[PDB]
Formats: sequence, C-alpha cells, structure tokens
Amino acid sequence: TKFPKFSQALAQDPATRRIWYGLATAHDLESHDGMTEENLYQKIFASHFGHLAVIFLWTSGNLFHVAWQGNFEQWVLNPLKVKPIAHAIWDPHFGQPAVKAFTKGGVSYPVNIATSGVYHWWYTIGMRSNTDLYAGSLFLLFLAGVFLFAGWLHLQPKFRPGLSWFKNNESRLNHHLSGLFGFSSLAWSAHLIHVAIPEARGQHVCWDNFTKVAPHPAGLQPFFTGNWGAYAASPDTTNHIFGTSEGAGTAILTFLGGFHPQTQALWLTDIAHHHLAIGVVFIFAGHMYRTNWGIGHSLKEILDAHRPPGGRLGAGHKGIFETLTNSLHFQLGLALASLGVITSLVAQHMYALPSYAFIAKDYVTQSALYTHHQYIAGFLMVGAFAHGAIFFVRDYDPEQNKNNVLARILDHKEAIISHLSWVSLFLGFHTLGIYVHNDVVVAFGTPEKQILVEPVFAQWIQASSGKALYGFDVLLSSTNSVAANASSNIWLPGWLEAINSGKNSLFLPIGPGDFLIHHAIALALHTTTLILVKGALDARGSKLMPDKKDFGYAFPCDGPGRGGTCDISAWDAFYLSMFWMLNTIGWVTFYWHWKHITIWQGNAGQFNESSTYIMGWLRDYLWLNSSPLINGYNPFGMNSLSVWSWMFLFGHLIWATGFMFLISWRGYWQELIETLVWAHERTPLANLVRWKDKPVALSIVQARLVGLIHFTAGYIFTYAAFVIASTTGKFG
Amino acid sequence: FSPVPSPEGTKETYWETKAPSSDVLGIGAGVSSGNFAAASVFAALVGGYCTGQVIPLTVEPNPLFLAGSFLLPYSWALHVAAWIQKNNGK
Amino acid sequence: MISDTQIFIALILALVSLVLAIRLGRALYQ
Amino acid sequence: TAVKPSAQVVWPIVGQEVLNGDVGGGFQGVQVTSGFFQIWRSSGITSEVELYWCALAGLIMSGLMIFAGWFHYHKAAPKLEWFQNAESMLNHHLSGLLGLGCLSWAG
Amino acid sequence: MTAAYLPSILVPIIGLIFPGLVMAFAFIYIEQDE
Amino acid sequence: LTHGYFLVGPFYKLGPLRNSDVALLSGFFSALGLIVILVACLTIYGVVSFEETEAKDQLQTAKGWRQFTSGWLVGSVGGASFAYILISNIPFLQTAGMSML
Amino acid sequence: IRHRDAIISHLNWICIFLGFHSFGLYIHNDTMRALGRTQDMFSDTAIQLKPVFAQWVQSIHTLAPGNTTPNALATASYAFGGDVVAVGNKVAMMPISLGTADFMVHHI
Amino acid sequence: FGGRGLGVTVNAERWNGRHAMFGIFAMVMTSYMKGHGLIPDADKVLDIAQWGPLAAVWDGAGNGISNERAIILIAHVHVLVVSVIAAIAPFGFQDTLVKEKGYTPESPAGLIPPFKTGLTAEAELINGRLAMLGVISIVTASLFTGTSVVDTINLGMGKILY
Ligand code: CLA
Ligand code: CLA
Ligand code: CLA
Ligand code: CLA
Ligand SMILES: CC1=CCCC(C)(C)[C@H]1/C=C/C(C)=C/C=C/C(C)=C/C=C/C=C(C)/C=C/C=C(C)/C=C/C1=C(C)CCCC1(C)C
Ligand SMILES: CC1=CCCC(C)(C)[C@H]1/C=C/C(C)=C/C=C/C(C)=C/C=C/C=C(C)/C=C/C=C(C)/C=C/C1=C(C)CCCC1(C)C
Ligand SMILES: CC1=CCCC(C)(C)[C@H]1/C=C/C(C)=C/C=C/C(C)=C/C=C/C=C(C)/C=C/C=C(C)/C=C/C1=C(C)CCCC1(C)C
Ligand code: SF4
Repeated sequence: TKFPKFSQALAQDPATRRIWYGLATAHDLESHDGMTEENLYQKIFASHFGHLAVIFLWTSGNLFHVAWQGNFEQWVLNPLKVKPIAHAIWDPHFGQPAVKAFTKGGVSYPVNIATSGVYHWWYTIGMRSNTDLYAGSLFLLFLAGVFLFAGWLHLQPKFRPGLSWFKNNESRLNHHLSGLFGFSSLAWSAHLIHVAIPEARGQHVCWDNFTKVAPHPAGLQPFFTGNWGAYAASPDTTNHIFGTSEGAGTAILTFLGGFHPQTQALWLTDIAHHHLAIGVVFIFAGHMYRTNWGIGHSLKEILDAHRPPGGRLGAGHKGIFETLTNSLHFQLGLALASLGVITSLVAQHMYALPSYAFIAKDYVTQSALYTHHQYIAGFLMVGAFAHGAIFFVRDYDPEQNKNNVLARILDHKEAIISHLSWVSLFLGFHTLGIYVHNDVVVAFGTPEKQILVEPVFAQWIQASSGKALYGFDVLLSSTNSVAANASSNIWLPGWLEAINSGKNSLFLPIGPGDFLIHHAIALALHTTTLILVKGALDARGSKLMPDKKDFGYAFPCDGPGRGGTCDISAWDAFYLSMFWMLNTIGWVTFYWHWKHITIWQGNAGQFNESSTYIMGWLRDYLWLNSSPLINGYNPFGMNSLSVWSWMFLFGHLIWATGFMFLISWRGYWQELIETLVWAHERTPLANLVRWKDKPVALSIVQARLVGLIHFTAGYIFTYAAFVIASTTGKFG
Repeated sequence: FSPVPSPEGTKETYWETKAPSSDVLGIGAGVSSGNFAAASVFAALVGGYCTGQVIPLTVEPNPLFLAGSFLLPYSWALHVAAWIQKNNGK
Repeated sequence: MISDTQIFIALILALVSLVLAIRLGRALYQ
Repeated sequence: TAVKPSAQVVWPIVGQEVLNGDVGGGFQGVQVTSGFFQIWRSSGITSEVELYWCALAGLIMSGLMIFAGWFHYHKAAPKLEWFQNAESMLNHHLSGLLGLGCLSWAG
Repeated sequence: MTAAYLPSILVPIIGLIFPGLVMAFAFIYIEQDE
Repeated sequence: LTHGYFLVGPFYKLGPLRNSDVALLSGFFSALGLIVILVACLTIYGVVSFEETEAKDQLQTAKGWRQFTSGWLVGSVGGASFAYILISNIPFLQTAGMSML
Repeated sequence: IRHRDAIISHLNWICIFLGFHSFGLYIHNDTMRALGRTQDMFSDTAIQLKPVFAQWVQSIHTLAPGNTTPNALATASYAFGGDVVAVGNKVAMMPISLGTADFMVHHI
Repeated sequence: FGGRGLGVTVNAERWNGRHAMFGIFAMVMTSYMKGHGLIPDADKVLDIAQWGPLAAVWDGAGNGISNERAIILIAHVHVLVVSVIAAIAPFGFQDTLVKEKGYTPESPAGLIPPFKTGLTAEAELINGRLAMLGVISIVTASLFTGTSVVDTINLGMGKILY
C-alpha cells in the first residue's frame, strides 16, 4: 500500500498490478506525484552520477577479473596463439567432463574465453603486466566512489543547482566541447605519446619514470620552434615487432596511413596525431558561445536568424531555442539519434580500420564486437524516435511554435508518412521479387537466368578511394589525378597498400549478393523509420483519436468502438518498430557475418554465388554453420561449446514464450485466474494462506511489453550463441 | 516552463525583411558594405593564392600559407555580410 | 601475479563504494 | 516395389518440367503419395480402361448430386417435420447407408 | 589461482543468500501498509 | 513432524550425491536447508499478514502465527532427524525394499 | 455450467502438473547432458522411466493368437511384437518397442 | 523494520558482543587444537567423487578443500542450526534477537556501565565490547604482520597454547 510512494494512484490499487506498474514507472520522474521542475532536474543530475559510477564499477570489474584470473601476461607474450581469458568458472552444478572441457587457456581451472577484445585494447594502450591492470581497477573503484559521493553531494541543500544552472546552454556547450571532448582527446594524445607508443617500442614508461623519460629524443624543443615535422621523422619500420625495440622508430606524430604490417592495425603514431588534431579542433569549437566575457554567440540569436527569406521554411527556427531547452525529451531524442549514428560508425569503422594490435585475427572478437555495437545502435535509434514521440505528446506547445519547422512538419505529416509508405513498398516489392526470382529460377536448374545487378555505384566509390579491383580509373585509382597527386606525400602510399591488399576488411569486394542485401537493408531502414515517424507524428492526434494527446503516451486503446482501436497509442508504434529494428539488425549482422566467415575461410565465392537467393542464406549460412553449435553436447560427450549450445536453445525458448504474450490477450487469462482464485479459497489447508494482493491478469500494455522483452531477449541470446559458437568452432 | 536564460546582450534577431538587421553581424554591425565587399574579394584572392601555394602538401608547409588559406571560407561570410549591409543602407 | 592481500585491498575499496552507493540511493529515494 | 506411383504431369513452361522426375516405368511425372494405386490394386482394377469407367461413374454421380441439391431446394423442399425424424434417420443411416455399404463392398 | 577459496565462499552467498535476503525484505517492503 | 519426515526421502534417493556413501548426510542437509527456507517463508508471511493484538490462541493472529512457525521449525527438524536415524540404521529403508531380493 | 469453476480449475491444475512433469523432464535432460552428467538423466542407460503399462499391453497382444483369440492365427499387428514382415527387402511392419523416450513423448 | 531491535541498539550491541566473545574463545581453541595436531587427517584433501563438486576449491594443485577446513565449517554449522532454532523458537526466559516492537529499549551503556562483580547484564556488555575490539585487533595484527591468525593468537598469549 506504499511501494509506489511516487504514485498514490498505484499505491491504492489492491491488485498485483500495483507491484508491476510501480516497478515499470519508477524512472519516469516527470509523472511522479508532486514533481516540480527543480526536483526533476536535480534527481536526474544525481542519478547521472550514479550511472557513471555503475560504468566505472563495470570497467574495474573487468580489469580486476582479468588481473586476478586471466592469462594476460601469457597472452601478451604470444597474442595470436593464446586465447584470452575473461574470468574463472565456479559452478557447483558442473560435472567433471564440464570442468575438464572448460579448462582451456593454459590454466588449471575452468574458465571463460573473452570475446570482448579487452586484451587487445589494453595491450595496444600500454598495459603489459597484471599489476597495472590491477592498478587500473583500483583507480576505477576510486573514481566510482568519487562519483557516488558527488551524486550524493549535489543532492544536499546547499549544493543543489538551480534551474538557471541546468539551462545554461552556452556554458555547458563551451565546457563539453573544449574540455570533455577536446581536452580529454588532447590528454589521450599525451597518453599515447608518453606511454602507449614507448611501450609499443619496448621501453617501459609508468608513473615511476614518466617525468624522466622523453617521448622524443629532441623533446618539446621542435614544438616550441615550429619545427613540428621533426616529430614525424623516422617512423616505425615495416620490420617492427610490436612490444619490442626491433625495427622501432622515433616518430610520435607521423601520418602514414594504412596498417602496421604485423599487427594489421593502425599505426599508434597516426592515432596519436589524430587525437592531437581532434583535440585542437574541439578546443577551438568550445570557444564559440558567449558565457561571461562578451565574446561568442548566443544560441537563441543564431536560431532566430536562420529563416530563409524565400519563406519555404515558414518562421524558420524562431522559438526552437525555448522548445529544445524546456523539453528533456527533445534533448534525449537528439542525443540518442546522434549516439545511434556513432555506435553504428564505431561498428563499421572498427572492423574496416582496426586500431588494436592483433585484433582482426580474433574472428570471434571481431564478430562479437560488430554484432554488439550494431544492436546497441538499433536500440539507441528506436529510443530517439520514442522520445521524440514523448516530446510531441508531453512537451510540445503548438502556440510557442507558430509556423516553425516543427509546426510545419506536423502540417505536412501525411505527405511524410505516405512517402515513407511508398518508398517502403517500392523497396519491398522489388527486393523481395528479385530474391524470389532468383530462388525460383535457381530451383529449376537455371542459375544463369538470375537477375544479378552489379553494385557499380559502391564499386565506383571504392575505386575513388584507390581500389584498383574494378578497373575504374576515376580519382585516386588513376596514377595521374589531382586527388591522387595531392595526397601522395602523406598518407596515399600506405592507404593504397592497405586498400589494395586482399588481406583485410578495408573496402571489401562487392557483387550482386551485396547489392541485394543493401536494398533489403534500405527496405528495413525505411520501414522502421515509417513506423517510428508515424508514431511520433500521430502521437498528438489522428482521425480515430483526434484527442490522443489527452490520454498520454502509453494507453491500451480507445475501446472497440469506431471499428476498434488496438495499438493506437504512440507507445504501440514503439512496440511495433521494435520488431523491425530486430529484423534489420538481423539482416545487417547476418550479412556481415556470412561475408566475413566465407572470406576468413578463403571461400568468398561461396558467399558470391549463394547470397543471391534465399536458400543460399538458409542452407549455406544458417544450416551449414549450425553444426558445431548444436554439437556442443550430444549423446557422445560435451565440449566447451556446450554453454553456447545451451544458450542457443535458451534463446529459442524465451523468444517463443514471447509469442504467448503477443498472440493471446487479457480476457482469456483473467477468466482462468478467476477460476484459480475460487479453487484456492475452496481448498482446505490451503485457504489458511491468503494473498495480500488480489491476483489479476497482466494489463494490455504490460503484456505487450513483456512479450516484447521475451521476444527481444530470445533474439539476442540465440544470435549471440550462434555468432560466437559458429565462429569459434570454425575458426574462419 | 521556467524562464530560459540567455547571455547578457541577447537581442532580437528575427527578421522578415529583405535583409536582416545589422545586429546579426555582431562586432561587424558598423562596417560598411563597401568594406565587407573589398574584404570579401581580398580574402578570396589571398586565401585562394595561399591555398594554391600548398596544394601538394609536404611535411614542411609554410605556416603563413596554411593560416592564409583560412581566408577563402571567411570570404564567403564576408560577401554575405556585404549583401546584408548594402541592403541595410550601410 | 596478484597477492591475496591485494585482493583484500580491492574488497575494502569496493566496500567503501557500497557504503557510498547506499547513501546516494537513500538521498535519491528522499 | 520398383515403380514409384505418379499421376501428375506438368507442362513445360518456365523450366518447371524439371518436376517431371523419373518415377519409373518409362514415365516422367510428379510422384503422388495419396495411396490411390494401392486402393485400385486392392479393388482389382488392373487396367486404365476400368479407371476411365470409374472416372465416368464419378462424373455421373457429381451431376446427380448437383441436380439433387437444386431440385430439393428449388423444386421439392422437405418440411421441417421431415428433417425432425431422428429415429428414422438413424435407422436408415445405420441399416441402409453403413450396413448395405459394408455388405455391398463385402460382395 | 591466488586466494582460490574466495569463489567457493562468495558464489553461494552472492547467488543464494543475497537474492534470498533481497526477496525477503523487498517482499516485506511491498506488502506493508505504512 | 509429518512434513520434515517425508522431506528427507526424495532428497536422499534422488539427489546429486545419491550414489555416494554420504547420500543420507546430503539428504538430511538438503532437507534441513529446505526447511530453513520454508521457515523464512512462514516468518515473512506472518509479518505482513497479521497486525499485533493481545490474543494468541488462534492461527490467524500475529502471536499465533509466530507460535505455528516455532512449532513447525522444531517438528520439521525433529521429523527429518527421526527419518535420518531410521534410514541410517535399517537396510530396508536404504533401498526401496530391494534388500529382500 | 453450475460447476464450471471446479472443472476449469482442476483441468488448469492438470495442465500445469503435466507440463512440468513431461516437458520439464526434457529440460532436466538438456541440462544434465549439457553439464556432463549423463548418469543423472531420464534415459534407458540412466534413471529409467519405463512404460510398463504399454509394454504389458503389447505383451498381451502378442500372446493373444491361440490364447485369448484362439482361432486367430497371427497377431492383429506386428507393432505389438512378433516377426519382421519384409516386402521387396523393405520392412512392412515390425515391433515398435517402447522405452524412456516413448514414455516422455506420450506424456508430451 | 528497525523498531524490532535491529540497527545500532543496546540489543544489537549485546548480541554481537556475545558472538564475539564466543569467537575469541573458538579462535583460541582452534589454534590450540590444530597446534597439537588434534584435527583428524587435516592435510587430506576431500574427494570430489565422494563429496561432490561443492568440495572443489580451484587451487593450483589438488583443486579440493582440505579436511581441516571442512571440519571447522561443520562446527560452525552445528552452532548456526542452534542459532536459527533459538531465534525462531526461543527459550521462555531467553533474550530475543528481534524484539516485540512495543518494547521499552534499555538505556545505552555510555562510556562505562556501572561495575558489577557478579554475573550481570553490565558485565556482559563490558566483556562483549572488549571482545569485539579484540576480534578487530587480532584480524588487523594478522593482516599487518603477515602471519596467520592462529600464530597471532599464540604469540599474543605467549605460546601457552602450543
Ligand atoms: C437407405 C437410406 C439412406 C441412405 C443411403 C442415406 C445416405 C445419405 N444421407 Mg440420408 N436420409 C435418409 C436415408 C438415407 N440416407 C432418410 C430416410 C432421411 C430422412 C430422415 C435422411 C435425411 C438426410 C439428411 C437430412 C441428410 C442426409 C445425408 C446423407 C448423405 C450423408 C453423407 C454421406 O455419407 O454421403 C456420401 C456417401 C455416399 C454413399 C454417397 C452416396 C450417394 C447416394 C445418394 C447414396 C444412395 C444411392 C443408392 C441408394 C444406391 C444404389 C445401389 C445400386 C447401385 C444397387 C448420404 C448420401 C446428408 C447429406 O449429405 O445430404 C445430401 C444430410 O444432410 N440424409
Ligand atoms: C570542462 C568541464 C566539464 C567537464 C569535463 C564535464 C564533464 C561531464 N559533464 Mg558537464 N558541465 C560543465 C562542465 C564540464 N562537464 C559545466 C560548466 C556545466 C554547467 C553549465 C555542466 C553541466 C552538466 C550537466 C547538467 C550534466 C553534466 C554531465 C557531464 C558528464 C557527462 C556524461 C559523461 O561521462 O560523458 C562522457 C563523454 C565523453 C567522454 C565524450 C563523449 C564521447 C563521444 C560520444 C564519442 C567518443 C568516442 C571515443 C572513440 C571513445 C572511445 C572509448 C574507448 C573504450 C575506446 C561528464 C563527466 C552530466 C552527468 O553525467 O552528470 C554527472 C549531466 O547531467 N554536465
Ligand atoms: C515475413 C514477414 C513479414 C512481411 C513480409 C511483412 C511485410 C510488410 N510489413 Mg509487416 N510485420 C511483420 C512481418 C512481416 N511484414 C511482423 C512480424 C511485424 C511485427 C508485428 C510487422 C509489423 C509491421 C508494421 C507495424 C508495418 C509493417 C509493414 C510492412 C510492409 C513493409 C514492406 C513494404 O512496405 O513492402 C513489402 C511488400 C510486401 C512484402 C508484399 C509482398 C507482395 C505479395 C506477396 C504479393 C503476392 C500476391 C499473391 C498473388 C497473393 C496470393 C494470394 C492467394 C490467396 C491467391 C510489408 C507489407 C509496414 C507497412 O505496411 O508500411 C507500408 C508497417 O507500417 N509490418
Ligand atoms: C515456448 C513457448 C511457450 C511456453 C513455455 C508456454 C507456457 C505455458 N503456456 Mg503458453 N502459449 C504459447 C507459447 C508458450 N506457452 C503461444 C505461442 C501461445 C499462442 C496461442 C500460447 C497460448 C497459451 C494458452 C491459451 C494457454 C497457454 C498455457 C500455458 C501453460 C501450460 C501449463 C504448463 O505447462 O505449465 C508448466 C510451465 C511450463 C512448462 C513452462 C516452462 C517451465 C519449465 C519447466 C522450466 C521452469 C524453470 C524454473 C521455474 C526456473 C526457476 C528459477 C528461475 C526463476 C531463476 C504454460 C504457462 C495454458 C495455461 O496457462 O493453462 C495452464 C493456456 O491455457 N498458453
Ligand atoms: C542501481 C542503483 C540503485 C540505486 C541508485 C544507485 C545507488 C545510483 C544505483 C547504484 C548502484 C551501485 C553503484 C552499486 C554498487 C555496489 C557495490 C560497489 C557493492 C560492493 C560490495 C563490496 C563488498 C560487499 C565487499 C566487502 C568486503 C569486505 C567486507 C572485506 C573486509 C575485510 C577484509 C576481509 C580484508 C581487510 C579487512 C576487512 C575489513 C575485515
Ligand atoms: C521523432 C522526432 C520528433 C521531434 C523531435 C526529434 C527528437 C528531433 C525527432 C527525432 C528525429 C530523429 C531520431 C532523427 C534522426 C536523424 C538521423 C539519424 C539523421 C542522420 C543524418 C546523417 C547525415 C545527415 C549524414 C551526412 C553525411 C554526409 C553529408 C557525408 C558526406 C560525404 C563526406 C563528407 C565524405 C564521403 C563523401 C560524402 C558522401 C560526399
Ligand atoms: C497409506 C495410504 C493409503 C491409502 C491412501 C492414502 C491415505 C493417500 C495413503 C497415505 C499416504 C500418505 C501421504 C502417508 C504419509 C505419511 C507420513 C508423511 C507420515 C509421517 C510420519 C512422521 C513421523 C513418524 C515423525 C516422527 C518424528 C519423531 C518421532 C521425532 C523425533 C525427534 C524428536 C523431536 C524427539 C527427540 C529425538 C528426535 C529424533 C530428534
Ligand atoms: S485492445 Fe483489447 S480492448 Fe482495446 S480494443 Fe483492441 S481488443 Fe478491445
């Protein structure tokens, strides 16, 4: 009767619905009873300190468990042969064959092999022993304590910031661009120059000696002279053995392009010069806005003045400044969309341009990292559109936004929604038609009648970057060209060496299978965008519910009248787009993984011929690669893939259990539960025990959420077990 | 929902006229349209010359030519300011 | 390698972090 | 034991004539699994001519049933008291339908 | 493993006693009128 | 006494250590572990369900439920202990009666 | 209709009991085989759940010719037991033995 | 909640003190008992086959718990079962771990409760506070010196134990 202390409506519900709804609304502070704007911003500030502390405790735990139970020093000696260890296993349910099967890694106890890549990251940035991994874990424990204390401190009466502080856009932008982005990039350039690069060259540099060991022989003298190019002299030779002094140069800021020939990773001096230049650019960017000294820009003035004089944007951005500042959901939507694009860039650029030593020979780590960050990308993108819908319902005032870009968006929302509908159908009809074309015509024994379109546009982009594989001579590919001649003295030789070796993933060769899967990805993107945009733009109202904004973001329906109104809320458009996000990330990661396992085996022609029809995807990718995974245990024994083999089935179970919540709805279950209430009250020796909360069937929206969670969790667990075990079992 | 703060010196810049008020030029609100137009051409020529002189980039570029090359994008903003001032009668 | 005493130092600092997390959680809870 | 039953042949149009597999007996067609061949051998058919006569008997019965449905709705429709004869209907459907069905088939 | 006794001490506590105690006290908290 | 007595048997015959020579000791400890958990279930139920009043003669009272839990704990330990003594000493009970065949 | 709560609550309990003790045996076996513990499984080579009643009925049906169906010469079906009937070297019918897997899938 | 005698209370002080006094006695006893080799077959490592995978300790060699540690754990199990019974079903005259909630709390002892030579609540608190301090001292000395706790008990007590 008092658990939802933030909601008196839920704390007076006498059913089990009160517990579920109290748990599901806990972080939605804006809707809690008696919430002012002061208190909303101060609780968000403190819980941001608590989230940071959770992130630092997670990082310290990974460092500690690797320092304690890992084989980091043995892996450091021989990184292509040793398999990195994550943490040890202590499970009293294990049989002795299970204990033996998990005792890999060169150790004497059962253990998990790490797929996260933290070994390659920590090796590249300097860590060499277990004792500096342990030093880093104690530093993160200290930082976690500092940020827990700061979160508590800024909830104290004297240290609680005012709303005038929380809405200072110009001071926060100046500090986050020049200090949080720019200066910490400059400090990371310092770490690479002072620690990572010297230890990549055999010289230990730690806190005990870093003040008496110069990064460069000349040493901060070329910097204070303008002889900056003296810092690029003598780069690491192509004979350099990473971690040792043999073949090592003295440069710290050289730009060479391409990959270190032995680690197959970007040069550490390219990375150090990257972070120095990013640091300078971002520090300059962080002096744009006026804070206290009369120079700089007002964000309000810039937004107000950008109305095109032709009038095509209406009033332009007048009033956008206040709309964005007052709406935390608008800020969240912008942040999540930006973050989603970046974690997709991280996934794309980290497989094509790896920065960590000896990674990209860890096919399991490479596959898991790509899959991980694309799924994170899809979740962040769905969340950005969800919080834009919450913005329109809750925070958007049509009268402070008269004839804005926002109001004019809502003014032509049917043009937007119908053209997404057309492009989704246009993509879907023909992409599926060509796939089914090739399927049918290959089935009849005639693969030469397939419709195989060459992806000439992307091949021309690859050639513009210097790929000499398709005989297009435009731009960099030509020996003589202004583009090619301009970069010749700096990065162009190493970039052409990197892009014209078929031994990496830089601009992988593409064909008709890549054309067809790219169009399928485009269809999936435009359809997920359709569902989310339609949810955001119809959130305030539609023709079925012209007053939809009076009911909120998440409500079950408006009843069976007017034909029926199931899934009419904007929340239900989040719900429906979650399936399409899962589908698109499935198509993306299936494509990435099949193309890479065929390349890593040496059999790229298997992808090239089988990817153009759907039976090729079914038998040559799912069916062919399932066999090491589903044989992790069998009536003849078990091996170390037994856990993924169990997770695989586990994933199939949760996913299917989600169907029960998604197909069967409330009325059936409430009537069953009433027969169970009767039976408990009439059974002797059992009616001595009474519920405090009346058992009820789950709510309509809650059941949608539970089915979505079960579906999504089954999706993640099944694919994770497959992508890790099939790549492990094959090693290729 | 609460008053949104802006830095002191914030003024209204919304315009529906032919050209924006000269206040949108900040510290350059009093410069004449002829002076922006001549600065526009000067920055364009000097910036283009300095950019051209270092198109094959070396490990030893002349720092004055690098710094002078930033005059080309700055000239775009200069001719926009010249149009604004000419249409405000300055 | 890591000594058990080093593990015990880590456990002390994590205990201090648990105490600070409880206090922050109580402050947020009001 | 050697020939695989097949009673469906496809036209050659878009390469679909690959479906006419080698089922045996100098024949190409889609293999059928409904067990009609074994029914016909149990009946004692032994020739395609008798299969044509069975096909004609089926067509004549089909014409008589569609005629009976039209006749008994549009020309001579029984009254409700005819349909509400459960004892008579059971007597005829046990004796006449099932009993003489079994006896005639036994013969 | 160094301090090898720690998993056999902490895993039963973290895996059984810790959830058993948070479930017991959460149950008390969610089922109290005041 | 009734519940603790029957609890020992399934744990002993079908538990993980059933084929070991320590099966009965494992069967008793696992049964006792279950009883300790069940006593906690009884205790938490008593705290939430019943408000404090003077009367102690009825089960559906806070004092009465506490008495029921005290009795059930002692009886379950006693019945599990009795089953342990009987199974430890009598070879018919250790098998399913299979000693006769 | 006037005791439909007693009918539906008892059927509901049976369906829960029978999903736990049929599909839960499969989950117990997945877990034991995955953990390396094949002596802890419900199987013929381990803890056995034999279908004794079905096996007994099969025994009676093989004994019936000449015993409880005295004028019959052979069994009603060779699925109950008896010979292997081969036609063109392919098995027509042969005894369908019942074991732990058959106990489990019949309770499924 | 915390009105049942939990938290920092004279009840909690007394109960923790009682356990600490017993703990000091037990540590002295275990140091003496192991020193004279009175723990049977202490060196032997318990077999996983007989005692299950719970026995595993994952050290460098053997990977099984020693018989001595198992015996000491069983002694603690014996007292813990007594403790659970005593909490849920206490003796009539016995003090209770949880209080009724309508109880009148006893006054805090302050720096020094009045000295009573006879067995009394005062003497129990004085000794209990001292023992809790002793447990902290013995652990810290064992940590800083680097010796085992058993040795620290012997060295503090002048090697009387063994
Ligand atoms: C001997 C009498 C007799 C027989 C054979 C049948 C047979 C049938 N009745 Mg019934 N019926 C009877 C008396 C009989 N009825 C009486 C007395 C009443 C009144 C109470 C009804 C009222 C009645 C109703 C209300 C309905 C039927 C229906 C049916 C058909 C059931 C579906 C089926 O199995 O057909 C398939 C099986 C077949 C064998 C197809 C046979 C087709 C013909 C008509 C069977 C008889 C042919 C002939 C006598 C044989 C000549 C043998 C000769 C070569 C020597 C079936 C044709 C149902 C139906 O489908 O209506 C059309 C239905 O709804 N009957
Ligand atoms: C120089 C001063 C400075 C600095 C360093 C910060 C720093 C921060 N502030 Mg800000 N803040 C400042 C001044 C400053 N503030 C001022 C002056 C004000 C008042 C106007 C505020 C008001 C303010 C508010 C109101 C809030 C913050 C918050 C935060 C934290 C943001 C969350 C976070 O950790 O992001 C870290 C971000 C980065 C490290 C950079 C982003 C990285 C991008 C996404 C890509 C990086 C890619 C790169 C390859 C990473 C590789 C990773 C590795 C594994 C390879 C962060 C610690 C929030 C917070 O969490 O509070 C505790 C918050 O709520 N600040
Ligand atoms: C395999 C499963 C599948 C398929 C094919 C589709 C297909 C489609 N969905 Mg659906 N959807 C699915 C699963 C699926 N969805 C699931 C599991 C969910 C989660 C609940 C959703 C949720 C969902 C939402 C919320 C939305 C869609 C939308 C769409 C459309 C997006 C693609 C498009 O625009 O053109 C592709 C067109 C096709 C694939 C049509 C195929 C062409 C047919 C087969 C022609 C064949 C004619 C043939 C002769 C018929 C024979 C009939 C026979 C009796 C004679 C399309 C109709 C969106 C939409 O309608 O926007 C326009 C939309 O808003 N879907
Ligand atoms: C894999 C998918 C899946 C699963 C597991 C279930 C499970 C269930 N359904 Mg559902 N259902 C599904 C799909 C599924 N359904 C779909 C797709 C539909 C769409 C039409 C429905 C529609 C539906 C209806 C309409 C009905 C059911 C009913 C049932 C129940 C049957 C009784 C039973 O077996 O209890 C035993 C429970 C199980 C077998 C679930 C698995 C449990 C196993 C044994 C492991 C347990 C592990 C253990 C708890 C772990 C504890 C520790 C952990 C907490 C940390 C059960 C809750 C019926 C019902 O509730 O009546 C009783 C019923 O009327 N379902
Ligand atoms: C989700 C969540 C909820 C609410 C909001 C929120 C707070 C922001 C958020 C945060 C959650 C967070 C951040 C949760 C953080 C949870 C943490 C950091 C838990 C750490 C626990 C460490 C323990 C119990 C170690 C104890 C070691 C001991 C006793 C060793 C002692 C010793 C040994 C043997 C050796 C030395 C001597 C002695 C002293 C004897
Ligand atoms: C729903 C909703 C309601 C209202 C509020 C809300 C939150 C704002 C909203 C959410 C909206 C959301 C979620 C919006 C999401 C928006 C997103 C994800 C926008 C993606 C933008 C990417 C761009 C413009 C890339 C440009 C790349 C270029 C130009 C590269 C160029 C090139 C270079 C430099 C190099 C290579 C060569 C070429 C190709 C020439
Ligand atoms: C049979 C049957 C036929 C028809 C159908 C049917 C009814 C369903 C079916 C019944 C089936 C069923 C369900 C039968 C169920 C039968 C059951 C569960 C019987 C339980 C008996 C418990 C005993 C004897 C406990 C004794 C404890 C003692 C002596 C205390 C000992 C201790 C104390 C405290 C004192 C100190 C010493 C120690 C040792 C410590
Ligand atoms: S949701 Fe359930 S209730 Fe609301 S309309 Fe659809 S069916 Fe009727």
